Amino acid sequence: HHAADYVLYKDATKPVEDRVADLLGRMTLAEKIGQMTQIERLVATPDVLRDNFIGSLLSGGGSVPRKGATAKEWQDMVDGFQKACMSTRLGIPMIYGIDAVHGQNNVYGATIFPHNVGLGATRDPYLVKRIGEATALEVRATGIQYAFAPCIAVCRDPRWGACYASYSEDRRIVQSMTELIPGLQGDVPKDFTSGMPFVAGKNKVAACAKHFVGDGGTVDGINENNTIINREGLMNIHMPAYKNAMDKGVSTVMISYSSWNGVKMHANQDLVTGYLKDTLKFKGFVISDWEGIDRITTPAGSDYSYSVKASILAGLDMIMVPNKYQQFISILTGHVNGGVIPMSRIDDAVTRILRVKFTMGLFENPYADPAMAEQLGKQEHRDLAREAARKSLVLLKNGKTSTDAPLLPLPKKAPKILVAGSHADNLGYQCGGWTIEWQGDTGRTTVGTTILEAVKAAVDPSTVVVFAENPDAEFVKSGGFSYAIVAVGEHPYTETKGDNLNLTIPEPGLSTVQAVCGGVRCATVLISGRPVVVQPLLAASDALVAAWLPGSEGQGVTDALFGDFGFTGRLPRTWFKSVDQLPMNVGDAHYDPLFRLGYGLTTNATK
Ligand SMILES: *[C@@H]1O[C@H](CO)[C@@H](O)[C@H](O)[C@H]1NC(C)=O
Ligand SMILES: *[C@@H]1O[C@H](CO)[C@@H](O)[C@H](O)[C@H]1NC(C)=O
Ligand SMILES: *[C@@H]1O[C@H](CO)[C@@H](O)[C@H](O)[C@H]1NC(C)=O
Repeated sequence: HHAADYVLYKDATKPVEDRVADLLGRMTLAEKIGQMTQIERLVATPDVLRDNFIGSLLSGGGSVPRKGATAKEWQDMVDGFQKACMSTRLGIPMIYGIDAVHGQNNVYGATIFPHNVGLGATRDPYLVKRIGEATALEVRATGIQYAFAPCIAVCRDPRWGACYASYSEDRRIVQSMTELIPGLQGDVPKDFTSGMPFVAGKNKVAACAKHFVGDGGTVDGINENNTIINREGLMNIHMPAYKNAMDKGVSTVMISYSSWNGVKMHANQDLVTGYLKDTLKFKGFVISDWEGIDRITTPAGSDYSYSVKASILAGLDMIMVPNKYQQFISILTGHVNGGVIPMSRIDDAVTRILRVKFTMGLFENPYADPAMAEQLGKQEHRDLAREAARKSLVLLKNGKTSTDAPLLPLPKKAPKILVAGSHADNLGYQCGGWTIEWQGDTGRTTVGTTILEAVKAAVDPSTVVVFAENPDAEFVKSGGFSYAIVAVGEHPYTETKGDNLNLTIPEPGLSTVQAVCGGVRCATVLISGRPVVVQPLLAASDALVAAWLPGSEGQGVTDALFGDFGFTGRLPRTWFKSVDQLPMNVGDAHYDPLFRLGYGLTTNATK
């Protein structure tokens, strides 16, 4: 169609399948294998990207151009890399991915949304769609096209270090929350074939349903471990939300480190090719997790030639290497040259990778849009995160006896009040893992509002607000306080670091609560990624709120504490009496919860 130097795959008006086919048929083996390779920005240079025809880059947690980098520094870094890829013979743009799992959370100044567990407590799929929408804008503000989200694991044992990344122990809740997909990507057209990949354009990002499959069902919630359950249980609990993801056009799927009945997901041909591709008809690309193929073996990385063969024959399209690309590429090249991996397998992986790229508009907008930079931490997004924070809170107790005046909502006008606790004035702690660093961090790590700051923002100008991190019982008794707000709970963690068999919060926590509540009426705010041993904290407290990991917008906490809105959150998980009961899920054997799934007390808005 026209000028003599015309190349079909470069023609923006052509159908995606035709462009895919036209480009694929021009490619060398090297160009093909390069598309299947995703590398860390830490090992990328212009020469490496060109010489190896690299298909994709990522930032792992905390992999940033520098601390405190602006939206525009992110764009320039991404464009720098894109420039190199666009200079190859074929000029295939790379796609850059990142873990934007509660906002664009590696980035300084990015809005930080509550983690998924508290989103589950909202029972509000449309709220979650708006979060996907705002997250898309803030990822594009940094010039990135692909978010590794949503995690649609169904956590069945809160001892799991990634339990907070699961919306619920109940698959129906997880299914409903797959509305993050068309928020991140855009709504699919009414026509739309299930399993097709979709992204609306340059103001959206490709999403990723992860981690396929049963990552939530591991023995004793050990991370990356074995999920032991018959096919029926797998299909009834852990598989369903994958189909909702197919119907909403999720562009990519990430495979689990975990195994199903002793079989590593990263080597599972039956599930990856047989079920996901051949039965659900998924047509986007399938991506490994980080060194996912290495971990097929024991020890990890002890037979990488086998890691490559088994993962690629299982049906994975793109490998998150992410460091040793030369080895990955060499080994995959040798296996193809030797006839051990047929060309049809390579061609299918590349068809799928290219189909996502063409579909999302990546050949038409390979470069960042500088006018999107101001989306980062936009106040409208913060307002949305604040709403989400507030709706996620679950009120577990509001008064020690049925006859006490209920403590909450607290009055904004009082002569003198106490705010106390390790978590009352610690932004890092209220955000939890995957914020700025991989493991999260402590203190003022980004822009936001701590519980202390939110309290001072909320109260009457005549209310004197006293902060004390760990006050003793005397200080409280002598302080002339009207009430206290005390915030305690878990430290930040992610995945294996967070596997925890005792689920009891660190001290000083309980002791501060006892000291405070022994002197004056107290509202205890529990910051956690999951249910934790809570009876002693309940016994001390007049009122107690499960706030999960509410993110950067602490005024969501105080919006409810002070009665601007009623509490509406409901437990998206079972609250256990003791860890010895675990695992224990709604519908189970002898199901004996402290608070059942769906439990939450309510209040009404003041005035
Ligand atoms: C699960 O964890 C145990 C205990 O650390 C380990 O020996 C075993 O290899 C793991 N099983 C997996 C990953 O399938
Ligand atoms: C609970 O387990 C965590 C990590 O698994 C550990 O840091 C903490 O000290 C433990 N508490 C106990 C054994 O009381
Ligand atoms: C909260 O609203 C409901 C319905 O209007 C009512 O049952 C309850 O008594 C209300 N108010 C308070 C202060 O508890």
